[PDB]
Amino acid sequence: DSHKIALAQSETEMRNLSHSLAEHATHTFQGADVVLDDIVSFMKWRPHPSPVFNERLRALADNLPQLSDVAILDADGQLTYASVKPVPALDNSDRSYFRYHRANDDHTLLITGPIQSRTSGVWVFVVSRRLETTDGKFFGVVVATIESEYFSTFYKTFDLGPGGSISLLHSDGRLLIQWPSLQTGRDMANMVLFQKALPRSPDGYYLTVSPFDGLTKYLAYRRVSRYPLVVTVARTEDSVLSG
Repeated sequence: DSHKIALAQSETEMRNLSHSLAEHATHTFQGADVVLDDIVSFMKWRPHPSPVFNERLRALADNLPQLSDVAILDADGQLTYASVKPVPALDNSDRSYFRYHRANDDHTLLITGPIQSRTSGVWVFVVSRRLETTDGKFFGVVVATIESEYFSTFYKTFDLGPGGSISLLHSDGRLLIQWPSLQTGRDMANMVLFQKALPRSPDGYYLTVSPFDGLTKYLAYRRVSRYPLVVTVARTEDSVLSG
């Protein structure tokens, strides 16, 4: 079959494409990790900068295309600095990421979402790091909002036919972004991807039904190296229809 050779190369392109998408995720989060880390350090020996720092944060944010904004919370969960202004110095100690860093001494970029951003009102995912004093006791929290448009914009650069689709998901089924629908936040754990494929392995290729448009397509997926994320690429196969 001609149709067989062509399906095999298509599977090959999909499997590579998933590999590229996974790295892009890795590199993008890494980028962000590095920046939050500059901040862990500043805070460490500057543990009370002046209102100038808000400008520094605003500069920093406008320079990371993947982070919409950045903020600091002190050791009581109170927002002390931000790239936004005015600066909403509210109490956010209820927030899970805050609770998590206060309880655990570790350096993981934490990914949390979806939540309704206390700086912009938009439903977003967010990334965060524990602040520490030179003694390394808890000192609060840098959090930054993941700019989801950064991913969808990259995702649309790919020629996938009508029906083409890319998603970025959390290892646990939470959807961070999906192209072209633009959905985000929803819980996709019932997908086959999470019920059977990921438990069996960490990619990667099979036939399935899109939950976004109901179409049948081949899907390739791959765990994102170094963060609990998964990427998926899908395309309708092609036929006829109708009747």
